[PDB]
Amino acid sequence: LTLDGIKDRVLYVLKLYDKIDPEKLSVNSHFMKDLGLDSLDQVEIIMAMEDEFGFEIPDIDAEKLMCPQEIVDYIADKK
Amino acid sequence: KRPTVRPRSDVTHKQLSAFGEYVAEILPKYVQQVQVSCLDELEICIHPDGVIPTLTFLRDHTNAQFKSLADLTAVDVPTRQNRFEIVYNLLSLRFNSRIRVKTYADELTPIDSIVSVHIAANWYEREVWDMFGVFFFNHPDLRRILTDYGFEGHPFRKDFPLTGYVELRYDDEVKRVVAEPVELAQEFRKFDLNSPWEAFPAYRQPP
Amino acid sequence: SRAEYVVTKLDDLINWARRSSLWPMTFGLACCAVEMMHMAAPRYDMDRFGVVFRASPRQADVMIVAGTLTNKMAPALRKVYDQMPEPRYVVSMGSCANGGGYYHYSYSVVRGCDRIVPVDIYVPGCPPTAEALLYGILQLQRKIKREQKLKIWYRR
Amino acid sequence: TSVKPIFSRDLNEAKRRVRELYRAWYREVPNTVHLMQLDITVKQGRDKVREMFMKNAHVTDPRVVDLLVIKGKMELQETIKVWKQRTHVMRFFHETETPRPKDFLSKFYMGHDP
Amino acid sequence: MNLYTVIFINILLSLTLILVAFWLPQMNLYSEKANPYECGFDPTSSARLPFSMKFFLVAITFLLFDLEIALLLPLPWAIQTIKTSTMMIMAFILVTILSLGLAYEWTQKGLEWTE
Amino acid sequence: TYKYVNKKEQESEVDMKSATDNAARILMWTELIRGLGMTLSYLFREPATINYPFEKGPLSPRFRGEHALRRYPSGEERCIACKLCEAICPAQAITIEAEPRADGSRRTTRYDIDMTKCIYCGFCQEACPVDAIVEGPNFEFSTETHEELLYNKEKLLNNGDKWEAEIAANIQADYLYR
Ligand SMILES: CCCCCCCCCCCCCCCCCC(=O)OC[C@H](COP(=O)(O)OCCN)OC(=O)CCCCCCCCCCCCCCCCC
Ligand code: SF4
Ligand code: SF4
Ligand code: SF4
Repeated sequence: LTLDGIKDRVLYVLKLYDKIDPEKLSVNSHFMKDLGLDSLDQVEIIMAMEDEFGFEIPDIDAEKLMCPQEIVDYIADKK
Repeated sequence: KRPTVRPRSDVTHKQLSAFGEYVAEILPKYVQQVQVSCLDELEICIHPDGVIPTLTFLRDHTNAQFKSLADLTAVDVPTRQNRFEIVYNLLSLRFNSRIRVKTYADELTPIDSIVSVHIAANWYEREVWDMFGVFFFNHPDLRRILTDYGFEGHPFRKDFPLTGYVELRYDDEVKRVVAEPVELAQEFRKFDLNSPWEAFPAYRQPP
Repeated sequence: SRAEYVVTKLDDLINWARRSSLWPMTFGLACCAVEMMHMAAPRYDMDRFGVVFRASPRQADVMIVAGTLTNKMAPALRKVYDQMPEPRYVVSMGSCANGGGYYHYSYSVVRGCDRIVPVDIYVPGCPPTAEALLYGILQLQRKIKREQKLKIWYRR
Repeated sequence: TSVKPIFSRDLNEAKRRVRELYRAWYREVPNTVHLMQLDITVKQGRDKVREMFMKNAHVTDPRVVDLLVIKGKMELQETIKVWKQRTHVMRFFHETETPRPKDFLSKFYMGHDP
Repeated sequence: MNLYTVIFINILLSLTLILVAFWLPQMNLYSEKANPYECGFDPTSSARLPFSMKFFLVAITFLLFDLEIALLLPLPWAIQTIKTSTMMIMAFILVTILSLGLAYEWTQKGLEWTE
Repeated sequence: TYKYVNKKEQESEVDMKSATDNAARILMWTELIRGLGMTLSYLFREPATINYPFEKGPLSPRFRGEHALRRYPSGEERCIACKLCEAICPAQAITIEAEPRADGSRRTTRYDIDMTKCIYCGFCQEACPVDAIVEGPNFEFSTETHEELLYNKEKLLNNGDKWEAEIAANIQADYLYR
């Protein structure tokens, strides 16, 4: 739906994770290579999203949600 | 006739051997190494894929009404690659006879539960899991039964020390009961008691 | 009319009360609880001495550790003791409670209740004859006879 | 090289299960620091969860992973329900175990242990 | 005035006992002692949650029966009246209607507890 | 064979007398009055309570309580450090260290018993081939300290030198039954 405010909330949650360094943070940064993350610190981010927007989402998807833009599109498609 | 030795009757031996032939030729797909002992006891060894069929047949079949699960055990033999010898001792009230069914498992080779057959096995299988580490399938609530709520290890495994790895005490600093590594004031004394002279030549293991 | 003499007599009275009225707690773990019962039985009438089993720790004055203390049970024992109000005494009954006993080298036994709570009196046996547990109760009575708390307060 | 699988026919499905379990623990920690009146924060609990998870990161057999997940779900049940008290939860933190050093030389100064 | 006196004396006796019970003894307070009691282990929840009631209908009925008792209590005076037939008839009607209501409840299984 | 405990009930026959009897039972509380009568009878009986610690509970020579090491009438110790007592002690409570006494005899230096591990089973006194270790009759040996309950050679020897007059007689009584 609203790909602009969605993205604001998403980048906010990202900054709030407090495990990443904002230097390489963007709307298409790669959690693993760019920001230096792994599987579980991505699970945590996607669950922070679940909280923010309240809509519970599977793992079959939270696994492919590998960059903020994919989060934005998944939030937009479901909501 | 002799007063110290134990009176021995072959009639029960014959009965149990005939019934063992019965079971073996009625469940060939699962049965292995039926055998009967000097003391009159029937032991039917099987492949674990046959647990539920065998036990259901022995409970429901007419000439075999073993519908009371007395016990359900395990036996660690670290030598063989499949250590745990799971045992099902059963009882027929209609024939006043008992029988024992055995399978084999491993640390990473679980078997099926029989709570669908004998509800008495819920807690016994929980006990097997807690004590040896054998996992059962389709168990309603498989958790610990006897060990502490945060206990690591399966104590009845021969590889587990009699005294464990931790030890509990109360610490005023934290005001709680805490777990610290074991440290004993007197160490358990291991007595080598096996006589070096063959005692029963009927069980001699040829080299 | 010395205040020290008056305080000694007052302490005698305090201890007489806290002693002739010892309400233990219904806390029995293993076999030794049977001898506890038998010490509650006609032959050895506890109430005859003022002893009364109250089931709430908030009303009890002493707890007899009557049997084996496993690691899964020690937290509850320490909690109950903590919940008993001072003055609170403890009695270890049997060999399981004192030093683990026949299960000393087990992975699921605390080798002594004196690790989890502080113990005033140790009653040996497996099980201790109810007569022996009574001997221990009276030993505790005397230990209380020798508390001398108010004398200490006056000497401070 | 051929064996029977417990649940997962490969390591990826076992990883799916492991992730489900991580989510469950991450969501539960706050409720049990509230209920059990633990004197720790919510961040310490999740760091401890992650550490206990990494403690077995080296595994590659899906059967070991399945059994580890079963044990973790057992513990998560024991914790969601209050069958276990704050004692068993704080056992994880080892607040009293004097931390043995990994320096060869300190291990040399105190005792004969390697 | 004397009733006030006696009742206040009792208030004061009780309060004196409680004062000397809360200020005489030596205390040592800490959380593990002041915590609730649930048979050695920690509570799984608060005791301030809905504790379902299975005799709610019987309690409601008890209210009305208490009122019927309130209406029966003036008999010691109603028997000093000239119109005795009326008092007799009204008391009988009251008690009979009470019993009939109780019987209807009984039969329809109100006095039995929800399970 | 077998018997029924609550199937005695047969087909129902009822009279006016039976109905009235059951009615009186239900209205006058007959069966409860009988329990009242029993409790009353017990009030006028002699209580089984002994006056401890003045009059005490009975016992038998075989009673196995506190341990003691005995001696021969010459004063020499009976123990020879054969170690059956610690070899069988199923609680691993006994601890022994032997050494040739200066006169050359086989005797102990250490003989310790953790009376917090002893289960008071008696195996040690039936294993001792010299009737040295015994389980005496004393049971009134409670303490205020755990350490006091860790006996050594001197404590057991003193107990033996304290109870011999009783241990020996109880043995003399019981040793034919063994
Ligand atoms: C012309 C006449 C006109 C006048 C009209 C009156 C005529 C006379 C009528 C007499 C009626 C008898 C008296 C009524 C009282 C008894 C009421 C009663 O029977 O209750 C019985 C009740 C049920 O018993 P149950 O066996 O379970 O049967 C259940 C039904 N199927 O179970 C009970 O209620 C009893 C169980 C109670 C147990 C508690 C312990 C009792 C202790 C007993 C102590 C006895 C000492 C009494 C002392 C009294 C001194 C004040
Ligand atoms: S000391 Fe003996 S009698 Fe007492 S609880 Fe332990 S085993 Fe049972
Ligand atoms: S009585 Fe039994 S447990 Fe006690 S010291 Fe002798 S052998 Fe050991
Ligand atoms: S069995 Fe008797 S003689 Fe042998 S070591 Fe023990 S006490 Fe000494």
